[PDB]
Amino acid sequence: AKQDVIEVIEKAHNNELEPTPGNTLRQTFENQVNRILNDARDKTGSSAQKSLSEYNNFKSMVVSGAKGSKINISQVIAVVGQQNVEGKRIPFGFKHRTLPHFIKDDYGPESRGFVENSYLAGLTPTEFFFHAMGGREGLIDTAVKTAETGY
Amino acid sequence: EITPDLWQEACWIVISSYFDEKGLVRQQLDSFDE
Amino acid sequence: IGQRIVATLPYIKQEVPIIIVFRALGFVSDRDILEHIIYDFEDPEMMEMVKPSLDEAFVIQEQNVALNFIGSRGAKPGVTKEKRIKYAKEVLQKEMLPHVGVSDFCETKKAYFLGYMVHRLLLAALGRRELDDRDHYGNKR
Amino acid sequence: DSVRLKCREMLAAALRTGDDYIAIGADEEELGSQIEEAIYQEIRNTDMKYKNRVRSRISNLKDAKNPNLRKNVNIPPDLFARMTAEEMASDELKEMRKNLTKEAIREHQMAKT
Amino acid sequence: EVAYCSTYTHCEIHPSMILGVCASIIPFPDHNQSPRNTYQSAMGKQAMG
Amino acid sequence: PGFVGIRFCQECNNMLYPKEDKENRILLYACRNCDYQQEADNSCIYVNKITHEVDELTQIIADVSQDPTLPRTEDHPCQKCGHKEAVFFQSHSARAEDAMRLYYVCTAPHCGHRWTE
Amino acid sequence: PILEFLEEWSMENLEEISPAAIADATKIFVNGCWVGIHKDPEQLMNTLRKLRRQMDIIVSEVSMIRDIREREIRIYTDAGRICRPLLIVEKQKLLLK
Amino acid sequence: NVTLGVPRLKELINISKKPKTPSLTVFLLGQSARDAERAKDILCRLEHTTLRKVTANTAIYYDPNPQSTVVAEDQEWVNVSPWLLRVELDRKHMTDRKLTMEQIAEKINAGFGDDLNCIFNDDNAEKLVLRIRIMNDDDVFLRCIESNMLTDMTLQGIEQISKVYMHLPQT
Ligand SMILES: [Zn+2]
Ligand SMILES: [Zn+2]
Repeated sequence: AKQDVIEVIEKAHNNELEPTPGNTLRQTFENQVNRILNDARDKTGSSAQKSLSEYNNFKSMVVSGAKGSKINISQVIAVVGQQNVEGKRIPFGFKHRTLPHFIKDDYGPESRGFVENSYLAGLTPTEFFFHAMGGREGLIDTAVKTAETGY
Repeated sequence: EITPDLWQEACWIVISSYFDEKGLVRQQLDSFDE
Repeated sequence: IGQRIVATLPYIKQEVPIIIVFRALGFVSDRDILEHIIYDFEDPEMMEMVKPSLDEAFVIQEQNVALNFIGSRGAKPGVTKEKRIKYAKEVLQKEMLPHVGVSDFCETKKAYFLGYMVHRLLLAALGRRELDDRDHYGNKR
Repeated sequence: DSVRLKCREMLAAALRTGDDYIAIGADEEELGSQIEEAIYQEIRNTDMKYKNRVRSRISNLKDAKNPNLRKNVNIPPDLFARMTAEEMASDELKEMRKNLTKEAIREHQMAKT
Repeated sequence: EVAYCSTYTHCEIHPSMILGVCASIIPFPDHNQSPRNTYQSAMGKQAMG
Repeated sequence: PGFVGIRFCQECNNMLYPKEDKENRILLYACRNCDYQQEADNSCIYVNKITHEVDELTQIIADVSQDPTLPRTEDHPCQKCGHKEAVFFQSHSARAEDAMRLYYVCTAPHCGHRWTE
Repeated sequence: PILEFLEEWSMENLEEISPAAIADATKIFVNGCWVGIHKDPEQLMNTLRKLRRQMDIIVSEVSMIRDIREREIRIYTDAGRICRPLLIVEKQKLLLK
Repeated sequence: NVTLGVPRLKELINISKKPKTPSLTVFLLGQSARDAERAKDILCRLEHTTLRKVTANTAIYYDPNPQSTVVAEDQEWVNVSPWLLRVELDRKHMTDRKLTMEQIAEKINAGFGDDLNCIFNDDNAEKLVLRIRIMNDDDVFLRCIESNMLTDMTLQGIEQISKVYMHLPQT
């Protein structure tokens, strides 16, 4: 998946990336990268599902429906995935980059928030911060929803 | 001479010196003193 | 017709077109002003954007006339026009932009920084430069 | 009125461009006078409110990238005077460019996902 | 292996110094969902001791 | 199509405004604060690019070559002086219509060559 | 102190500048006050950083920002700026040996 | 572009004149429903198109005599106030909607009446250009139209519609 994203970036930098219907060139590039990384996360999760033994206690709690979903198994075992804020990949908070550790105009997977590790393997510090950025949205939305729906 | 792969132990000596020199509330004490 | 730049100086309830401000700071000639707002005359792109602002103020030339124009919009517009001019001069000297000096002779410092502000407004309008983020912590103390 | 006369004289003057009428060997004054009539008998107002027809026919006869239209006048005037695109579909290079532009715009005016 | 930056100017002393006072007592905060880290940061100020 | 900028009155350095000469049928430039008549030599007064294609390449500056936070490639040798090392980045200009095209600056002093591929 | 060191170096005072001479020259900002021009910013930035690493004129809190694409040097000495320490890396090597 | 969720529930609960996203779903009837090109034709019949959307560049000149123009267009010769305005139209945006300069000139004269006349090129020409003049402050008059005609005049579609998509639905 990372190599495919790199190839998509090469095509975009070469102006070889064809704008898909409706979308623009930059928007179609973002859609391409998101599509590739969604495929990566979903495929890795699916491969994780079939590897679980019958006695696996995550599976017992997911197939029963009591607590959890197959996406939680995917994130715990295989890969966490893409962290979005406001529906887009992590934005360029600094000048043309997401953190001081990355290089200007770097749209690669890990440069824009794609968490490639699992919660068992632990998160690299950059993607730890990106995961915190992604997770803050849930708290903000909860705090505003509570007050907006009661009225 | 450089310090390769010994940096885990060396990475925290500087942190310990930082927190010996400066406490955790130094930004308050310095501000009030100034 | 379009694309007028205004200035909301403090203690002036209304806004004031910028070239009146510059002629209040004592820059009579248009070139002597624009050289503070467009450091490079290689850019017809820059000049044609500020150009309507220079069109608008073509009826204010004398410096004290500019001061009076600023004074008329002041929060305390004394009917005596002399004190209106004095009020505008006080605004521009000390109440406007203190960090660039607040002495009576700082007019050139204030003019250069105001030209920098106008120039960066133009850069942001040309799209040559990205708009500042209000959440960036380099913009917070 | 002379309004018809001058404009069909100009049509004749457009037909003769590039000596193509002489290479083919046809008399173009008759063709111009008939083209103006073919236009008028469809745009049948005395002042030719839509004389866009006549002027566009003149210019398109004078269009140097579609000299084959100037050569053709074997599609007779009665058809030429009515043609959509001002008959420049015969250019077949501008026509292809317009076709590909339409191909693109069919895609670039659609939903996001 | 294939140069990413090759022009570094500074280096993090320890990358874990991005955490605060309550968030740095969590063991393995990089193996947790971030809202759980926030909830522990909130609860670590309620722990008796 | 050109781009007509400002022109200044030599007598007072105020902006000139165009004016048609209704007797000799020629274009002249004039000043509101001075009776200064001078002859135009462009015949165009105002222009406006609505699509607004603009050459970002020109606004690139040779000084960017020394930026430490910029990616570097010897895979694209300098077109001018042949120096291997080049820094590459995107347009960086807001209002860019729709583009991810790259711009390269040579990492050699006094070459200062900026180019696009 | 920073103003003195800058002025005794190869700056042009803003009030002594030719207005047309600002085009090809970087603008220096001390605490936001546009205070001078410098023809060779690559010397001023290195000199200021060298001074900071020695703690002689520029105290350790001051921060000199070099904007490359837009020629501007901004130096901040005022209070309230939040900073953190980092190791320095001049080559692909630490200065911490 | 759907504004669903609690905001939509609020908008519906309190009838309001400006929901965050006013939209229509327009179903087509004949060949327009069956063919993408024919549907695009209706889309262009609907989507608001101004002179600005077709304009490539606007330039204002002073042209002493039409018979000896200062710009290299000879349509002025065949066509038969030296203060001149010239608009050139983008072929991509023109043929996005089958617009012809006949329609452009018609709408221009319908809006500005008799005092302003237009000399259009032909839709096949290398560059689509309109030569426009006042018929007897002419400079600022032509500039005023340079603003208003571009920003305000309607060539196609109906007002109040920002953009129109084309869709093969899945639901
Ligand atoms: Zn003058
Ligand atoms: Zn070179």
